[PDB]
Amino acid sequence: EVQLVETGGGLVQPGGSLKLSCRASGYTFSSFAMSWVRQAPGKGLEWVSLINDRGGLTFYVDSVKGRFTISRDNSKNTLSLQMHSLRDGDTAVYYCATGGMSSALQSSKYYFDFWGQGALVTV
Amino acid sequence: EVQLVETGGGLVQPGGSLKLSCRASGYTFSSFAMSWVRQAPGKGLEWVSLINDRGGLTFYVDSVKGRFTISRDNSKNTLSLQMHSLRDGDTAVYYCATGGMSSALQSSKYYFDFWGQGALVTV
Amino acid sequence: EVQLVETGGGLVQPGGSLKLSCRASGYTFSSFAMSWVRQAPGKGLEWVSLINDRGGLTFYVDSVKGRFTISRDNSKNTLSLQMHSLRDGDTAVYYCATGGMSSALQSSKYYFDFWGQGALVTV
Amino acid sequence: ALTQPPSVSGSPGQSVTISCTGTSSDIGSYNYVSWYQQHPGKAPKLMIYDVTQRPSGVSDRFSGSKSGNTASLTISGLQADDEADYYCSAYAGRQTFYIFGGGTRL
Amino acid sequence: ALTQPPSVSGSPGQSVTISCTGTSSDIGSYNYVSWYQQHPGKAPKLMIYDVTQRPSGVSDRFSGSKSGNTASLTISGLQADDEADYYCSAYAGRQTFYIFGGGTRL
Amino acid sequence: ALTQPPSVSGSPGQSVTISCTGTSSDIGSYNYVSWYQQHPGKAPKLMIYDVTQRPSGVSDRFSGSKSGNTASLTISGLQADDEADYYCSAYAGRQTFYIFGGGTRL
Amino acid sequence: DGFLGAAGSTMGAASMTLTVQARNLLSGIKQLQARVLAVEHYLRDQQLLGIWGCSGKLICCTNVPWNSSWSNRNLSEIWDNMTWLQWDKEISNYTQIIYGLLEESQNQQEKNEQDLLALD
Amino acid sequence: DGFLGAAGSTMGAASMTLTVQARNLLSGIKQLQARVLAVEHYLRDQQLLGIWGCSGKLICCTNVPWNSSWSNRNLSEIWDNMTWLQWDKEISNYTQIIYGLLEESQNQQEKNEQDLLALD
Amino acid sequence: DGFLGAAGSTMGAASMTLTVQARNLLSGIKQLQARVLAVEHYLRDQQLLGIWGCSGKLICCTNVPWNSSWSNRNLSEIWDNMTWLQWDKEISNYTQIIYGLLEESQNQQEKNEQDLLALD
Ligand SMILES: *[C@@H]1O[C@H](CO)[C@@H](O)[C@H](O)[C@H]1NC(C)=O
Ligand SMILES: *[C@@H]1O[C@H](CO)[C@@H](O)[C@H](O)[C@H]1NC(C)=O
Ligand SMILES: *[C@@H]1O[C@H](CO)[C@@H](O)[C@H](O)[C@H]1NC(C)=O
Ligand SMILES: *[C@@H]1O[C@H](CO)[C@@H](O)[C@H](O)[C@H]1NC(C)=O
Ligand SMILES: *[C@@H]1O[C@H](CO)[C@@H](O)[C@H](O)[C@H]1NC(C)=O
Ligand SMILES: *[C@@H]1O[C@H](CO)[C@@H](O)[C@H](O)[C@H]1NC(C)=O
Ligand SMILES: *[C@@H]1O[C@H](CO)[C@@H](O)[C@H](O)[C@H]1NC(C)=O
Ligand SMILES: *[C@@H]1O[C@H](CO)[C@@H](O)[C@H](O)[C@H]1NC(C)=O
Ligand SMILES: *[C@@H]1O[C@H](CO)[C@@H](O)[C@H](O)[C@H]1NC(C)=O
Ligand SMILES: *[C@@H]1O[C@H](CO)[C@@H](O)[C@H](O)[C@H]1NC(C)=O
Ligand SMILES: *[C@@H]1O[C@H](CO)[C@@H](O)[C@H](O)[C@H]1NC(C)=O
Ligand SMILES: *[C@@H]1O[C@H](CO)[C@@H](O)[C@H](O)[C@H]1NC(C)=O
Repeated sequence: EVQLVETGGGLVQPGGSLKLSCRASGYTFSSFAMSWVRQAPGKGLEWVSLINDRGGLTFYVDSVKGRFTISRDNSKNTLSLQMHSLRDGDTAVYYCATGGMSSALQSSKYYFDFWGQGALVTV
Repeated sequence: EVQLVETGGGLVQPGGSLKLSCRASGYTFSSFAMSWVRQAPGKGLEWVSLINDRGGLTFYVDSVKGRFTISRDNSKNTLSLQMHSLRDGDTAVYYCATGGMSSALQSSKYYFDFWGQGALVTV
Repeated sequence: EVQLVETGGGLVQPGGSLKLSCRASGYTFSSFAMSWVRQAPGKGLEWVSLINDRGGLTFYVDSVKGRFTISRDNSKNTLSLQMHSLRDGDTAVYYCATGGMSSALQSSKYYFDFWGQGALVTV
Repeated sequence: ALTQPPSVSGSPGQSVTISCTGTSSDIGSYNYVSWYQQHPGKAPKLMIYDVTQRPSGVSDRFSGSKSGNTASLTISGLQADDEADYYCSAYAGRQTFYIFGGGTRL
Repeated sequence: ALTQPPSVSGSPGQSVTISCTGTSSDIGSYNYVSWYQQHPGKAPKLMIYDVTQRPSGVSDRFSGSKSGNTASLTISGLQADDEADYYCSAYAGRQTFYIFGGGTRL
Repeated sequence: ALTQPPSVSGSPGQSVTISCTGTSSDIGSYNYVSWYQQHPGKAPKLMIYDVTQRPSGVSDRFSGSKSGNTASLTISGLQADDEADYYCSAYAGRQTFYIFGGGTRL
Repeated sequence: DGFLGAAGSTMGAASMTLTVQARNLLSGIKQLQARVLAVEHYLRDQQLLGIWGCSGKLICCTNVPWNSSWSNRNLSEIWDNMTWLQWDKEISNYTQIIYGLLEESQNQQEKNEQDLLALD
Repeated sequence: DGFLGAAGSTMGAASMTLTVQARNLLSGIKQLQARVLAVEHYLRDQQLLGIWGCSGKLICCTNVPWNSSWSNRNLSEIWDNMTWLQWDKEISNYTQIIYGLLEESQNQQEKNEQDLLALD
Repeated sequence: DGFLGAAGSTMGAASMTLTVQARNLLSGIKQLQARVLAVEHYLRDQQLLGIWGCSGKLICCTNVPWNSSWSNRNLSEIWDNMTWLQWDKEISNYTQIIYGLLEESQNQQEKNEQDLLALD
C-alpha cells in the first residue's frame, strides 16, 4: 500500500555531516506529518525528530536540537534529514515514518502509522 | 467567629487515593482564597496548595503538582483536596486555612488569616 | 576622541554596598548602549551588565541578577552601577564601555566599541 | 524510557501479557500508548494505537489496556510466527513527544 | 525553608527576639513576612502579618520588624502562657508562594 | 568561557594565529566574534568586530576569520609593540549575551 | 480563486481563503443608509469577536467544548465532506447558544488574568 | 440583569456586566447624522483603547501607578462602597491627566518591545 | 510638536509622534458622504493591519525579509537622513508587493499557531 524507502550514506567521521532522505508513495504525501526514529545496532527504538504536514513546524529531541535539521518537499514527495557533528552515540539505523502528529482539523494520531526500511548510519 | 473544620480518612497504603474536605462558617466563604498547609508529625509547617476565591486558579508546591487536586464549591461552603499516590513523605496533619491570596480588587493578604483543626493523614 | 572615566570607592566588606559611576564625553551619550565588564586582578575579562541607550532595558549575568542595578542619566552623561552584597568573588577592576547593543533602527554592534580606565573594587 | 520486562514466553496457543510501566506525566496523563511488533532485521509494524485501538490488517489476537500508569499488550493464541521484539510508545506532551520502552523478546 | 534559632528563652517579664533569616528573593524583596504562634497539639494562630502589622485580638507585647534579609519577632513582657512553637512565613513570588522556617521553641 | 591557547609567540616579522574555540550556540550560530588587545595595566582596545571587520585606526596587520565553531585572529608582521593579552568575545543569544575567552599572552 | 470562489469547496479548503472574503466586506439617502448599515454590521461583528477575545484573528481557538448535541459528526466528515453553507445550515439553531458560551468563557478568562497579574 | 442594571451597584459588582453595556453601544438627515456620530464616537473610544494597548480587552491593566492625589481612598471603599457614577464624578477633573500618562506608557513599551525583538 | 510637526523630521524622529497623527484621523449630503468615506477609509486601514496581525500596534514587526530590490539603502541613511515623505515616494511602486507578502506571512502563522495549540 504505502512504500517508504530511505536513502543515505555510509561511514562518516565525528565532526562531519551526513544527509538522509526518504521517498514515499502510495498515499497523499502532503496529508501526513512525518518523523525520524533511530535504533542503535544493539538497542531499542527512540524518537529523533518530527515535521508537520506543511513543513513549517519541526520538533527534536534535546540531544539533536543543535545538530539535526528536518525538512520536507511536498512536490517531490521527499523527507530529508541533515545531520551535523555526529558523535559516536549517533550510530543507528534511521527509519522514516508516517504519522506522529495531526493538524487540528484531522483526527489525532500520536502513533507511527507507516515505517520504511531504514538507512544505516555508522560514525 | 470563624469555624473551619476538616474531615478526612485514616490509614491509606502507598499508591492509593485519599480525599480531605474542610467545612467553613462564620464569614462569606466566596470572598476569601483558601489553602492547605501540612505539618509532619515531628516537623514544622509547609505550604501545600492554594485556591482562589472563585476556584478558577490553583497553585501547588512542585512536590504535589502531579498528585494533588484542590477544588472548592462556594454554594456548599466546602473546600476539597484529592490526593493520589501518597508516598511515605506525605504523612502529616493537613490544615485548611483562609487567606494567602487576594483577587486584585481586595487588599493584599499574603498571610493565612484563619486555621482549622487539622486532619491526620497516615501513609 | 571619546573619554570614558570611571569613579568609585575603595575597600568594602562583604554584605555591604558600593556604587560606581562612569562619566563620558566626545560623542552623543544618548545614542549608544553601554555596559560594565570586570576583570579579576589575576584573570581575564567577563561581561557583567548591559543597559540600552534609552535606559528602559537592563540585562545582567545570572551571578549578579539579585545584587547589581545598572542605570543611566542621559542629561548628565552618567552611567551608574549600584552593587549590593559584594562577595569575595566580586573583587575586580570594573570598566564601563560603549557598545554591546543597538536599538533596532541602528546597525548591529555586538562588540564593545569604547573602553574606560577602570575602577578597582576590593572586597 | 518506559520499563518493560526483558522477555515474555509461553507455549503455542496460550495467552501472555507484555506490560509497559511509565509515570504520571506520560502513560497516566495521556491515552496514547501504542504498541509495535519488530521482527529481527525488519522495521517495526504497528499493532496497537491510542490505548485499545487496532490497525486494519492486524488480527484479533492482539489487544491491550491501560490502568493507572501501567499499559499492557495481550497476545492470545500464541503462534510460531509471533516471535518479535515488542515495543510500547507513549505520548508525553509538547517538550518530550514520544517515549519508547526497552524491547521485550517474546 | 527559612532559618530560625532552635530555641529562645528568658525570664517572665523580659523581652526576647526570635529571628528569621531568609534570602534576597523572599524576605528581602517582599514586605510579607508573617508570624504564627502554635501551641503544642493546636493549630497555629496568626500573630504578625505583612512586616509590622498585628491582627485584632493580639496584644501589644508581640511586634516585629525587617532589615535586609532578616525579619524578627519581639515578644516583650514574657508570660507563662506564651510557650509555643513560633514560625515565620515569607511570600516568595509566583513559583514558590510561601516559605516557612523551622519552628522555634520558646 | 571560550577556549584560547595560553600563549602564542614568534619572531618579529612573522605571522601568527591566535585561535578561539567555542560551541555551536555561540561562535557557530552567530557571526559576532570580536577581538580585543589589552596591554598590561591598560584597558582593552578593540581590534576586530563582527567576524572580519576592523575598526578605523587599526592597521592591516590584524585580521581574522571563522570556520565551524572556531574563530581566529591573525597577526602578520609581528612588531615589538604588539605584546598584549588578546581576548575573543562572542555573542551568545538573549540569555547569555557575551562570552569571553581566557587571555592569550603574545 | 477570487471572492467566494471557495463557497463550494470543503470546509478545510475554504478556511484558506478567509482574507479574500474579509477584504470584500469593506471594499442619495438610500445609498447613505446602505453604507451606514454596512459599517454598523461590520462593527457589530468586530465587537462580537472582541468580546470573545478574538479581536485580531481570522482563525481563533477557544475554551468552550463542543457539546455533541449541536453536531455529532466526526472531524473527517465536517472538514472533508461538507461545505461552509451546509455547516451553516446544519447548526443554525444553536448559533446563539454557542455565542453565549463564548462570551461567558472570555469573562472568566479576563478575571483570571487580572488575578494572576495581581500576584507580586 | 439587563442594560444598565448594575448602574446602582458597587464598582466591583458592576465590573461583571461590562459586556452588557458594550453590546448596546452599536445595537432623514437628522437620523443619518445621529448614526454617523454614534459610529465616530465608538471608533474614537476604540482608537483610544488601542493607543493604550487595550484594543482587545474589557478589563485592561497598565503600568501607570495611581498618583494618590487623584483619589486617596483605599480599595475597600472604592470597590465595595461606591458606584461607577460616583467614581466618575469624583475623578472627572483628572481624566485627561490619566489618559495622557497611559499614552506615554504605551509608547515606551512599544519601543522597548521593538528593541527586545532586535536582539539576535 | 503638534499634528504633522514631524513631517520634515527624519524617519527615526518622526516615529515618536505616531499617536499624534493617529488621533487626528477620527477627530448636508456632501458632508455626510465625506464623513462616511473618512470612516470607511479608517476601517479599511484597520482591517489591513488586522490581516497582517498588527491590529493593536502602532509599530509592528513581521516575518517578511526586506528584498533589497525595494531599496538598497542601509539603515543609517533611511532612518537618519530621510523623511517619511521621501521614503513613501521612493518605494511607492513596491507597496502592493510588500502588502501581499505580509498577508501571506500571517496566514501561515495562523495555521501554525492552530497546529501548535492542537498538541496535547
Ligand atoms: C467541486 O467538486 C469537485 C469534485 O469533488 C472537486 O474536485 C472540485 O475541487 C470542487 N470545486 C472546488 C472549487 O473545490
Ligand atoms: C448539551 O446541550 C444540552 C442542551 O441542549 C445540555 O442539556 C447538555 O448537558 C449538553 N451537554 C453537555 C456535555 O453539557
Ligand atoms: C465518521 O462517521 C461516519 C458515520 O458513522 C463513519 O462512517 C466514519 O468512519 C467516521 N470517521 C471517523 C474518522 O471516525
Ligand atoms: C431548527 O428548527 C427548525 C424549526 O423551526 C427545525 O425544522 C430544524 O430541523 C431545526 N434544526 C436543527 C439543526 O435542530
Ligand atoms: C441596592 O442597595 C441594596 C442595599 O445596599 C443592595 O442590597 C442591592 O443589591 C442594591 N442593588 C443592586 C442592583 O446592586
Ligand atoms: C501627583 O500629581 C501631582 C500633580 O497634581 C504631582 O505634583 C505629584 O508629583 C504626583 N505624585 C507623584 C508620586 O508623582
Ligand atoms: C479605608 O479608609 C477608611 C477611612 O479612613 C477606613 O475607615 C477604612 O478602615 C480603610 N480601609 C482599609 C482596608 O484600609
Ligand atoms: C473639579 O473642578 C471644579 C471646578 O471647576 C471643582 O468645583 C471640583 O471640586 C473639582 N473636583 C475635583 C475632584 O478636584
Ligand atoms: C529641520 O532641519 C534642521 C537641520 O537638519 C534640523 O536641525 C531640524 O530639527 C529639522 N526640523 C525638524 C522639525 O526636525
Ligand atoms: C526581490 O524581488 C525580485 C522581483 O522584483 C525577485 O525576483 C527576487 O527573487 C527578490 N529577492 C529575493 C531574495 O527573493
Ligand atoms: C550607507 O551607504 C552609503 C552609500 O554607499 C555609505 O556611504 C555609508 O557609509 C553606508 N552606511 C553604513 C552604516 O553602512
Ligand atoms: C515607479 O514607476 C514609474 C513609472 O510609472 C517610474 O518612473 C519610477 O521611477 C518607478 N519608481 C521606482 C522606485 O521603481
